[PDB]
Amino acid sequence: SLKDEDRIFTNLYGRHDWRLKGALRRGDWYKTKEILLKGPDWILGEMKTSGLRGRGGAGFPTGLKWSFMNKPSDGRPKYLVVNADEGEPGTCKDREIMRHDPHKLVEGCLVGGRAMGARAAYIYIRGEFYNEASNLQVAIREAYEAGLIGKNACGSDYDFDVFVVRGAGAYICGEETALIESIEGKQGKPRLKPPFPADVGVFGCPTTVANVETVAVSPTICRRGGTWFAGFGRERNSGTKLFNISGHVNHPCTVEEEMSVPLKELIEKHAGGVTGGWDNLLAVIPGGSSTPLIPKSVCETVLMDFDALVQAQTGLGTAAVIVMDRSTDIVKAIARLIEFYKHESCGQCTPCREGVDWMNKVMARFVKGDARPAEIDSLWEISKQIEGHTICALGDGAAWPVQGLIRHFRPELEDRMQRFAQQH
Amino acid sequence: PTPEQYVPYSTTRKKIHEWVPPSTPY
Amino acid sequence: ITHTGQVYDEKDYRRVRFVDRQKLIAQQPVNEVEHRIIACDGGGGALGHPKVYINLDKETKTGTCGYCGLQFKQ
Amino acid sequence: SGVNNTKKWKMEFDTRERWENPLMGWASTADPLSNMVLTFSAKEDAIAFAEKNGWSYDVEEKKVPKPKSKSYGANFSWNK
Amino acid sequence: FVHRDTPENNPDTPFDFTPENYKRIEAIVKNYPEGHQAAAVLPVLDLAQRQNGWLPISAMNKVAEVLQVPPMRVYEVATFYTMYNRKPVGKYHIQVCTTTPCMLRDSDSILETLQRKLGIKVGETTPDKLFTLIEVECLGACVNAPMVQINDNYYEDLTPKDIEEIIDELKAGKVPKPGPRSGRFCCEPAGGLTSLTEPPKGPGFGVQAG
Amino acid sequence: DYNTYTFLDLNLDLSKFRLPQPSSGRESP
Amino acid sequence: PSGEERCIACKLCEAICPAQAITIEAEPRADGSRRTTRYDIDMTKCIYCGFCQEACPVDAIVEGPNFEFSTETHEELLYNKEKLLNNGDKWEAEIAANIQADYLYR
Amino acid sequence: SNLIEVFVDGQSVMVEPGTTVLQACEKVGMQIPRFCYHERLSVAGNCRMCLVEIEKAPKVVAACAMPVMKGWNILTNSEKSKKAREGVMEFLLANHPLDCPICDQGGECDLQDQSMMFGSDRSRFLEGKRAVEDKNIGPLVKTIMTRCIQCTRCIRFASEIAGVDDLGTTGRGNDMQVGTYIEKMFMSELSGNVIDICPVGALTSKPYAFTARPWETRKTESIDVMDAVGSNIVVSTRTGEVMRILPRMHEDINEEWISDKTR
Amino acid sequence: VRPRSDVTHKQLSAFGEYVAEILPKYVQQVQVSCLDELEICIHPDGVIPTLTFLRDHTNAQFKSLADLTAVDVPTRQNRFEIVYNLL
Ligand SMILES: Cc1cc2nc3c(=O)[nH]c(=O)nc-3n(C[C@H](O)[C@H](O)[C@H](O)COP(=O)(O)O)c2cc1C
Ligand code: SF4
Ligand code: SF4
Ligand code: SF4
Ligand code: SF4
Ligand code: SF4
Ligand code: FES
Ligand code: FES
Repeated sequence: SLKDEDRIFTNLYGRHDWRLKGALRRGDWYKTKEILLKGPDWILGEMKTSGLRGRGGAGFPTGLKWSFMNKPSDGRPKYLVVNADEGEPGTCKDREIMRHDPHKLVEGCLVGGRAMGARAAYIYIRGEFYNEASNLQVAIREAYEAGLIGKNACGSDYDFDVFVVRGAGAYICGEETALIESIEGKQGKPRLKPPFPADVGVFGCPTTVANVETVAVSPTICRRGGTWFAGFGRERNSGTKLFNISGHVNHPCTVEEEMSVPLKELIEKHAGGVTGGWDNLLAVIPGGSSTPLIPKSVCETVLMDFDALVQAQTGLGTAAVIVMDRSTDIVKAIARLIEFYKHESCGQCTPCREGVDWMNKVMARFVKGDARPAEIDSLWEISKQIEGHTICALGDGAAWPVQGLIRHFRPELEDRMQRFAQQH
Repeated sequence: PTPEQYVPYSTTRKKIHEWVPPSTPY
Repeated sequence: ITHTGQVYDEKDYRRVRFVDRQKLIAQQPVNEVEHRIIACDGGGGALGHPKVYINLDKETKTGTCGYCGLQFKQ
Repeated sequence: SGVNNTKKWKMEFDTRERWENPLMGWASTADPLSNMVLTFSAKEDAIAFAEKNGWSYDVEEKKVPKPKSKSYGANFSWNK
Repeated sequence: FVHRDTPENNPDTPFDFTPENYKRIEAIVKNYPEGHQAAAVLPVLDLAQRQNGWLPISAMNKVAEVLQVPPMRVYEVATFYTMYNRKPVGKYHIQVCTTTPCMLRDSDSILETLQRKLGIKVGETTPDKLFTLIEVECLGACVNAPMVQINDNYYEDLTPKDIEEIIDELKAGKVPKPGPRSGRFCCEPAGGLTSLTEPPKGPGFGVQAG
Repeated sequence: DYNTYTFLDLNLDLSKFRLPQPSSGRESP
Repeated sequence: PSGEERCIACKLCEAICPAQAITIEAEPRADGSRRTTRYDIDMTKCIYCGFCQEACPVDAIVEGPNFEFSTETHEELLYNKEKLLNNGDKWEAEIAANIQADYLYR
Repeated sequence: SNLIEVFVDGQSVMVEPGTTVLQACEKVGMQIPRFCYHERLSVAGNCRMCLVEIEKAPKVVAACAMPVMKGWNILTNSEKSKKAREGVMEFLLANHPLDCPICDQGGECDLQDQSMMFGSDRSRFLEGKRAVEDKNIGPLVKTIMTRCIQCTRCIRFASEIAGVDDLGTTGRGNDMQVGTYIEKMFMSELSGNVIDICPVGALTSKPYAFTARPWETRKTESIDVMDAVGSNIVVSTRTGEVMRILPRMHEDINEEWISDKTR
Repeated sequence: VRPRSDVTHKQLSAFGEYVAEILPKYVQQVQVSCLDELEICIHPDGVIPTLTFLRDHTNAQFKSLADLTAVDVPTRQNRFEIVYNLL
């Protein structure tokens, strides 16, 4: 599977100094100058060969993504935006990187810029995490002191000035076009994609956005080479990823295990075991709230890699595993996720604004069982109207859990329908 | 279940109002 | 005289007509409610007005369904 | 914002007296050709109708919205 | 989402960044790109919130003034984000995560415990003005599900008893242990861990050649 | 282990290590 | 029932009148509500189609049961809002019963 | 040169670079249904009622927004782009208060017609509706804003055509209400245009509140005499008294806008 | 959806060509509408000839005149559109 010798993030769960001294001891900032000296090209070949997929909600080939803003500058400073907003529910994945191994992030940002000529990078850590940022800020201060970051980084002529931006409790801020607008200081509402972020981004200057995990692994991969990373996985879903297990399991934890490992093994080797026995598994949410939940019979068969999941009709996403024993009212579980999205969508687009509120009202009635059985496929149809028509992906995300509940748990919802009709 | 003729008329008002000449002579 | 006070006048050339021939919600209590928003079928559903939902959200103003003129006291 | 009523040419006769009616206050008109608006597909055909029917005509050229350049990316420009 | 003049909250309410605060304000301005100050409205609005939790209409007006932006521009930012409070809040503003990860593991019970001790319903503030309870959504840190963020404290993995205990420390005395209250080391598996046992590999270990 | 003004003050300190930022070149967007 | 006349001057009863019989002009009553200053059904113009009964959203204008309203003078047949409202008050009890019987059908 | 050749259903209307999907449809001759897009107002994409289906493409595109590319075929009357309108109109109408016989933009509604032409025959929103709180934007515009389809045209005009920059969106979710956060009247010339530009009858004219209904109004095209710009205007007369004066477009003089004084 | 019987659409189309070939001289346009109706259009001079062929032809006997009408398209140079419907 994965050996400690072969691990990208090697300071998880603390136990070690998050400061530069400890980070250096661990082996961070190694020949960083040489890396930059290798030249932006060399870094993207590394990432490309690495097959590092985006560790964010949606995995886009890192190499290509970074490559786009590798086109010649048109007189506007290129920029780096690192989304440190851990918005996805069930995902404490990133919080760990910054809190425990921040300096890795710092170097990653530097390596990141060299890859795309960003004078500076801005890290949008969610405002909720006030404590988390301070630590990161401290580490950054130290790196400037070391000369690691700032003018002539590591002596290399490259000049990089990293920043930390306060989030303000919005899941949508996380979106790529909306992170920018929050950075820009306007309301956090995703812009459209046709002018892509590379071409126009933060402050209308070439900009690129990466999940903090994606920025963090790039230096280790650069130093340790693309092949190493490439070997651990299969085809595209190739790489080491932090997988989180939260809910109805013996030991919730963020493992860090290698990718494409059997769902069972992940929750078996680590995570203790499904609380109450593997057979007490009403369903598994593989990528977090946005991805559709998969019921037990499908799960062990399938494993956690993006290709395998899309075959399964679900998304690897943030790889946040939320598990539901046979002791849970799923109709109400998914219902609160729709409540999670009505309290959160920006309302900029018509399909998400009214559609997500419409499903919330129907879902609440479904939990009570007040609604008739015919309404259940009605919500199917409302779901796909929202799925393909939304300006951003959150409407994409709201539709999928609804679709999953109807797809695998249609008989249970009908019974809740039946239960209320009987008592009158 | 166990003189009075309705005279028709317009119920709207004056609409266009003309300018009253000033009663102050000049 | 009438609703919009039609007053064919002492000098009009139309008041001639009547010669020898002749020519509530404010009183309605404010419907107190518990919910922020309330409906107003007009009373009787199909036999009322197209149902509208009024926002009695500010005690400052008693919502008035544009159809019944009924004031609702939050 | 629909433009389906700005397609065909129409020729309309000049407006005339609309005095109030004393008994009921209804509008009253003495001009027969008032409500008549004939619709003609092209300017040339409408001009022909006026000439053979002997009515005077004063044609107004169609004015169509000028092409306007729009692009979502352009307003995102902090510069301007 | 509408503001109405009230003696307690009006432009009349006095607000001005402390000499120390104003200093902070500029620090924010240069962090952002030159010629760009508008981008700092949020960070600044946050320091107005740091100054005073209420952040009344007067405070937003000043923010727009200091940041020379359309005032509405600040009003829109304050309304969109839940982090900013446009109403006075209690001293603690206990925020309970009640979304799927936390729902699982009974966050509601924790809510009940909190409500009981505070003798107040969710979304209501104690007359003591030290406590204000709100049912917030995913606050991150799910591996530790039972959770209640208190002014960033982010206590984690809490059992109902711990919650009341925490309130006790806050109710009369110093703050409780910032962070989780369980045997698990951070987000290590509850009883110990089964990963990263090997000592950290040496700098340059298995470094790809050149 | 941090007071409310820990971050901003830290950021003020970070200024000793930052180049003069660039500008779009206008008085106000 | 409260006493507020049902018509809210949407004026589509005027729009669908085949004979051009109904003439409606309106202005906001001081209450701020919307009411018709003048509502004139010319019964001699009217061909009693019953579409107005159909069209009204609040169902303010109804085809009342009485058929015996023959009048000595032509002017009496022209009806303003006050005659129709008075006609409405006189026959409201039967009109309500009639609408009660036929609304399920409509 | 600079003539992208794109097929609007096969018409190969060659357009200049940067032509938006919608613009190509206009040139070929069609008119993609649309709520948030005004020609002289910035593209916002809020409604997404204009979703069309470029051929051989997985998702439908935003007409007002996608710059048309080379080789595209903007299938407009496809089986998909109609489910992309039959399902949006489902949403705009769901939270809408049905007071169409109050809404004096009765026949002047770009939302009933588009519903009657690009919408569905019936509703499935068995749930409850929302309501917002009517406020005062001034003595000319009556904002019965429970009507608002959050199309952000006003916030644009009030910032782009007129420099008021006051109207703004407040909040998120289904209670985003586009009204001044504090009650400050929208006092500016060019103010009344908001009426004409809001396709919904949420905010309409207060003097011309309920005096008429548009089918009746006989429309005579004339010239503004209040100011020397000589703005073109249409005087809407019913039974012989003027009921409203609203702008008519003159590219050079008043391009769809008229002053607060002359209306 | 109306119960269209393609059987008709074809047979009437076929007659439309038949007539078009039989009287090349006066028939300008012939079309069977989607409403399953044929509307031969003839030059005004063909009024006598086209009718007579339809009244007295074994393969097309159109004995009675249902109606003679004239729509008026003012735009059209030839204002009136005399329409003769035959059974
Ligand atoms: C509603 C919404 C919320 C999102 N939240 C996050 C987030 O909290 N963190 C994140 O990295 N990406 C988030 N994303 C995805 C980003 O927009 C972007 O696609 C991703 O961060 C790209 O990172 P990668 O290229 O490293 O995969 C979100 C997307 C949507 C639609
Ligand atoms: S979907 Fe439409 S509404 Fe929901 S967030 Fe993305 S943009 Fe805002
Ligand atoms: S009568 Fe019914 S329809 Fe005619 S106006 Fe009054 S309300 Fe509208
Ligand atoms: S019945 Fe009602 S609609 Fe029919 S004509 Fe008389 S008035 Fe017009
Ligand atoms: S806007 Fe006024 S008219 Fe158009 S639909 Fe909504 S209510 Fe009916
Ligand atoms: S008010 Fe009219 S214009 Fe302004 S947003 Fe609501 S709908 Fe669009
Ligand atoms: S849902 Fe409460 S923190 Fe993950
Ligand atoms: S018009 Fe295309 S998005 Fe509103």
